[PDB]
Amino acid sequence: HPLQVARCTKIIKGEDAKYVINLKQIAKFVVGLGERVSPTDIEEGMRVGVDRSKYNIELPL
Amino acid sequence: HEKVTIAPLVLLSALDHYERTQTKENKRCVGVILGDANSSTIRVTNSFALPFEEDEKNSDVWFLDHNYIENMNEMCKKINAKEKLIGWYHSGPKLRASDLKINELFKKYTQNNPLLLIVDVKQQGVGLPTDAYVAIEQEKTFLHLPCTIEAEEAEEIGVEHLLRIRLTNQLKSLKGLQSKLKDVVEYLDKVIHTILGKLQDVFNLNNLQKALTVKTNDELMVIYISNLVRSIIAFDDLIENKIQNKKIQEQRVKD
Amino acid sequence: SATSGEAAALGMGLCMLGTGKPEAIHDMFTYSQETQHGNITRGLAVGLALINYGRQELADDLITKMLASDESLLRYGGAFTIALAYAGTGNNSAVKRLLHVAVSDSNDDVRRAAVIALGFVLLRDYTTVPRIVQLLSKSHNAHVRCGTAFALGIACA
Amino acid sequence: TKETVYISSIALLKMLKHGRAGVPMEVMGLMLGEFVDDYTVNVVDVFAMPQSGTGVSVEAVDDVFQAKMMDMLKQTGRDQMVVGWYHSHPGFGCWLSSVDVNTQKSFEQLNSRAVAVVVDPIQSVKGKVVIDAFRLIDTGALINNLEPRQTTSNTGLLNKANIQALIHGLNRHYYSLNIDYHKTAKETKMLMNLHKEQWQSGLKMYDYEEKEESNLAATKSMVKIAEQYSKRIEEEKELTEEELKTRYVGRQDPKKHLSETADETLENNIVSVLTAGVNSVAIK
Repeated sequence: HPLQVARCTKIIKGEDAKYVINLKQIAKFVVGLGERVSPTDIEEGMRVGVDRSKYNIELPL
Repeated sequence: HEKVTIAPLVLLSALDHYERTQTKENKRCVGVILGDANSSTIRVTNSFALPFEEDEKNSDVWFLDHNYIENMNEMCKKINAKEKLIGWYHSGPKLRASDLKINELFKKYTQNNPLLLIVDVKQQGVGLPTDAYVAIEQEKTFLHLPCTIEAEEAEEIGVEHLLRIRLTNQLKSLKGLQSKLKDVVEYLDKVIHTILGKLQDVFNLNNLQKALTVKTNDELMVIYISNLVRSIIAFDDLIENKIQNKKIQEQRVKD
Repeated sequence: SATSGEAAALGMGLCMLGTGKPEAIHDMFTYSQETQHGNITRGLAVGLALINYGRQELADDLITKMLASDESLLRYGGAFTIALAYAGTGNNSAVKRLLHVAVSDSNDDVRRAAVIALGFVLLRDYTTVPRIVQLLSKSHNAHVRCGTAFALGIACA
Repeated sequence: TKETVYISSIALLKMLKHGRAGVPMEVMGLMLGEFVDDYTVNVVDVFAMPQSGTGVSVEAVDDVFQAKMMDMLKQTGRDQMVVGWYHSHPGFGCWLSSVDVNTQKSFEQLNSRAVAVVVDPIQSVKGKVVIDAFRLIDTGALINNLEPRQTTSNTGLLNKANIQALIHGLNRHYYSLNIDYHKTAKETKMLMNLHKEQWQSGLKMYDYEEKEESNLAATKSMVKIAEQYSKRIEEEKELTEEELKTRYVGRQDPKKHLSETADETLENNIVSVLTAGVNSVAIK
């Protein structure tokens, strides 16, 4: 299922299990602290993505 | 010098602990002010009470827990980081001998000069229901700093929503000489000059204005010149409205 | 009690109608300032208004205590105390007191309850009723027009 | 009747102080006191909680920090019953807090009459002091007293109410908040005399005397310009109208410029008289 835009809207949790990587020019974010791999759902599932800009350590999805 | 700025949040908070604890005249509620004493402007953004017990039989007997002092100051840091220990406040109309012995307690954890505050629930006479004083030694020497009240934008406006000159100025000015006269007579019989020397400095400084009396009347006439011109402008509208009122009456007769 | 206790204050005032007794005046008034409840005070305020009927100047002792209190709940029912005692033959000083409360006080419910009490005094002569509420019929506050509608309809019904 | 929240003097000021840090950030607190339905509703003391990494959720409140603080409520006379949990949020059109969902549903289990308070403006401050809340209903809460009849409920003309993002549901069921205030005789005596404009008080004579007199020389020159532009407007007003009819879309022409020549004149003369009486008052 191709998805060319991976972004959330006003999602803040905690510290850990926050993520919300935004590819849009406004409010970009990155996730550090080692490697984190999830089988299906990383944070919100669904729109989780990377596309053209690789953000840090997350390959798998 | 320095000035004490008491926010309305602090003044109203100290009045709440008095009624809820059912404090009578035999007890005085003690509390801790929080703010920044570093600059010349001392602002208190937070206040809280403490389990204080007063004993009138012995002025050297007071119950204060230092554990609640350090814990509450540490737990309230999460709200604002600008809140530190600048001093403490207590209740009661007067300063007794028990207040002098408790001044050296908070001085251990206080860097700058601590600040003392007296909250009066009755507010009997003149203004300033809350008086601020500084504790410093060379013998304890207390100085009264100017007491002002300034709050944030939403705090000052919020007071106006909850509440939705010349004669008063002359009454308090006359009582200033009556209260000063009683302080001199009582001090005269108490000794039988240092305290009266400070009052003589203010009392001494058409007596001295005789040289400026001639120039004062000339300036008062110029002020009346502007008032006379503005009065004529208000008089022209009265004749203009009188003619305008007839135009309405002329329409009522024809119609 | 917030339900049955309110009817107790209103139920006693119905048996106390007429001249009444001075003992029930101080007991019902002191209990209002002792225990603080809105419906109980309104039950006492209406109750203290019912216990005084046709007393006129004889009820001025209780009326003064209601006007001196800053509580809006006591001043809400204070107009009905003047209305019932001064009902029928009116007094120039009593009417002046009812008109003075609706001016100085900023409470919308008290200004409304003050002008409604004017109808009970004017029940005999209804010619001056529409003339008093005519000036109050135009105002910036919405609650000013509220009380003038019923007070005009009490006598003219 | 329903429960009409009465905000005390300290209850309103602490809510603005707890949410003082940041526009986007958020805090919480606990309302206290004891009250009975059909009138009495009161909040005695309020206190905040530290901001966690989860924002506002069921895990936001710290029972360890709450239990350690609760023991301090008893010795100070501050101990009361918890009537609810007040929060602070930047606010949205509907559901002002997107991270707050499962809190109130866990709060209604302990007490169904408990509410939650949030400060709406948060930099939007106006001076009507519009504050928002939420309370869940779901099944039940009916077969009881009259909730809507209290204050200006039974509404829905067009869609317009409050923020107008709500209509019927609001958050849930249209709890219909009612915000009033009640104070004792001592608290009302304070803010009346204390709060006016600023503090010169207790003596008005010499405080503003030197400040106003020093600028009186410049004030005399500035009030002259205001009169210069006064008659110039009235001169051109009657010069261009030979008709005395309306083609001029002038529906009220005169009263605007007449008040500008009156109210301004009425403002400038009274400040040069009433202040002049106390500007000397020297006698001996």
